[PDB]
Amino acid sequence: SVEFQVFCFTNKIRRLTLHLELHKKDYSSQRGLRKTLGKRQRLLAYLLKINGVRYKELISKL
Amino acid sequence: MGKDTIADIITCIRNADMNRKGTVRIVSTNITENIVKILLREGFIENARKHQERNKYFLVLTLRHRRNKKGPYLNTFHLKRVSRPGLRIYSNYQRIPRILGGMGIAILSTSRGIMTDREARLEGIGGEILCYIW
Amino acid sequence: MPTIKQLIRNTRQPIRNVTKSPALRGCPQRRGTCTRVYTITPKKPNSALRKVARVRLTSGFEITAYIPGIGHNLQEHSVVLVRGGRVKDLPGVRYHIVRGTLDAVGVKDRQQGRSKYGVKKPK
Amino acid sequence: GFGSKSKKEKIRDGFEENVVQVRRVTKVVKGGKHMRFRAIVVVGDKKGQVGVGVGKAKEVVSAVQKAAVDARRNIITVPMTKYLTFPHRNEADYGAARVMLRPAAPGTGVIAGGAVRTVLEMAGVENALGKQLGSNNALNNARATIVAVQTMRQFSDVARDRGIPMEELWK
RNA sequence: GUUAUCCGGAAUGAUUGGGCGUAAAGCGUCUGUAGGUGGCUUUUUAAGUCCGCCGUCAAAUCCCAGGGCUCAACCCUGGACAGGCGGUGGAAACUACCAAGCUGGAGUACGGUAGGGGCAGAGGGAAUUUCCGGUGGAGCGGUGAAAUGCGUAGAGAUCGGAAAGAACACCAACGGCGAAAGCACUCUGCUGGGCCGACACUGACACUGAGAGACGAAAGCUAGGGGAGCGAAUGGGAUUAGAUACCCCAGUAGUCCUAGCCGUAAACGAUGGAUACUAGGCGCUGUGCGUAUCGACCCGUGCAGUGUUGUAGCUAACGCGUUAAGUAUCCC
Repeated sequence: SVEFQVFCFTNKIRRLTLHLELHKKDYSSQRGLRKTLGKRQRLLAYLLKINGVRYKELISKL
Repeated sequence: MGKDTIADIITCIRNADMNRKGTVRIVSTNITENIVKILLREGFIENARKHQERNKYFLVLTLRHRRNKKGPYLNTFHLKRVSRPGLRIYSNYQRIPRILGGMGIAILSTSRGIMTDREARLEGIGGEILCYIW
Repeated sequence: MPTIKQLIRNTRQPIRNVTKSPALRGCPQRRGTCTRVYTITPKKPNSALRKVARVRLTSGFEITAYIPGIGHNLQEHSVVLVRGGRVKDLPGVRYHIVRGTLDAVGVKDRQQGRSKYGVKKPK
Repeated sequence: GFGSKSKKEKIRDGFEENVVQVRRVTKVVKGGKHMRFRAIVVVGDKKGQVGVGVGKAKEVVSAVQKAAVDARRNIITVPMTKYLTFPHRNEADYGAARVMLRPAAPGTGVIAGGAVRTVLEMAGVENALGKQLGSNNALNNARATIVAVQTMRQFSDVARDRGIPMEELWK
């Protein structure tokens, strides 16, 4: 299941970001946010590598 | 399952018999099957057996020995790769080498199949030299 | 240095055979003008009074050149012909002076190996 | 203590001897600084039978012959099939001296560095060419050739080992 | 003969052909773009690859074979392998491509699980110093030995009362976690990461990473707090020929915190990362299965991580050795 990985990582970045911006100095979870961004980004380049229209739907969903 | 499936088998051969263990377990892809098919019939090894463990067909390969010595195999096997991934080598039917005069063989990928120097020198075809053993 | 991309950028290159004579810079031996004909000492293990002529060259450099042989005629403002070759004992002397050539006479009374010192045959 | 060692020296027509270097190696003591002689002797008949040996003693000649008695218990035979040359090329390092040996045409006298050439001109091979890659040493050099010509196989024993009956050989 | 220039030797710029623990050399560690390399099966095109044929790469040179100068040098006649590029006809194993599946690589979902992972908030008690009281009266403190200091204005010692900042004894282990730096008084909150199982899911989504970005002990600096101890500089005493020093007594910046900058360390495992394979013994940590009881044990084990001796192999040696400095592949 791929779109649950992208969507799940998106909610991960939402909850972790609204953690981090009202907190502002945790330099440990910064790596977690950046590993999630990079991991999701290699997924988006993967599904963009496979398809057009379907990845256009992944952009249009979020 | 690393980068190479041929340094897979080959490095399992060198690491197999440099510790004198006369038994190899490797994956059985098409080109591994072809190499052990053109390698059991050339007297280097003894037997190759396919089987399965979790329905994954593998090759166990029995190496040669001799009798109770300081080391039970006298002639060290000396396997070597040539056409590395990222540096492909290619030869005509001129460059194709007689390894040590012929005591080694150079298994290589013709358009026919994969041959040895005997079976690609008579053909006159040439191709990508996988590796030569001696 | 992999075959891929650390080396089809470049390995590096060695510089040259570095010139063992920075003057003479065309080719082998070059006309000189004597400026000083002083005498200096070698490093610590040796002990001598080696007699060098600091010489201006026609190239554009000025350089202290050694004077071989025993006798020497070389006064102030004479003309010599320097050649390459490092005298080890003297710091700074890089060059020799040819003997028997222009305005630098051959050595006095030498009968072993004369072509290095510019002395014609006796007998 | 019978005397003069005439019968006991074994006149050495069977093994001809040469040094290849005699370096004076020295140790210091409380009294001072005293030296012994390390000689390296390569023994061998021209039949194909050589071996190195080191020795050291305060005399020169006892170090040479002492290295010889160490050497003439250390012999391999040279696999040299053809008209006094080599079956195939070989390379084998020992320590930090690497030696590439290469067979030659019969119109080629042995060309190698002094230690390698010494153990081959005593080995009775006539047609080889061996470059030395690595050390300036003489002992590990020569002993590296000895290891580089132990591991060398003819065509008859490779034909015997592989099981292939016979072809692919001009002679 | 000397000199100069060039190549060799020189594997001393390394594709053939080197290295990076300690010899010169692994970025401090990590994320990731470009780019490089990449699992298995089946099918398609042939760009690479290979084979045939054809065109051309002037002549001279070099190579072979003849011939001519009395030979040679040199001249001449004929021939051609390489190898380059192009046209064209074939092959499909490998790289690439087209399409379709696959799961062990990688993830996710789920259930557990361990932790000084991080940050924030609360709370804690020894100890030290200072102050305030009661006592008592001559030294206390310090040293190799002394002295400066403090002390009759009552020191130190002892008991009580406050206040202050900073650090957190035993537990502490050749232990756990983090990418490294680092992280230990306890509790709470938010939150990272790891490990293990079932097929529960997708189907190669992988590795590395130029430039880039982040973090990055300590000392340092800007701004504001705070300041007990310790303590560069400084000052005094001592030792000393001399002492700007080691010793001692005071002692400022600093040490701590807020917000930044700085971006270096023996940032060390003196060892970049990743995958696959190659004896064992003795351990520790986390989980999983079976035995044993039915419950804690306890034995073997499946893995992951951490350590100590050690076979093979490598190494100049010392040593390293499944967490390689082994065998190979990739990337910087």
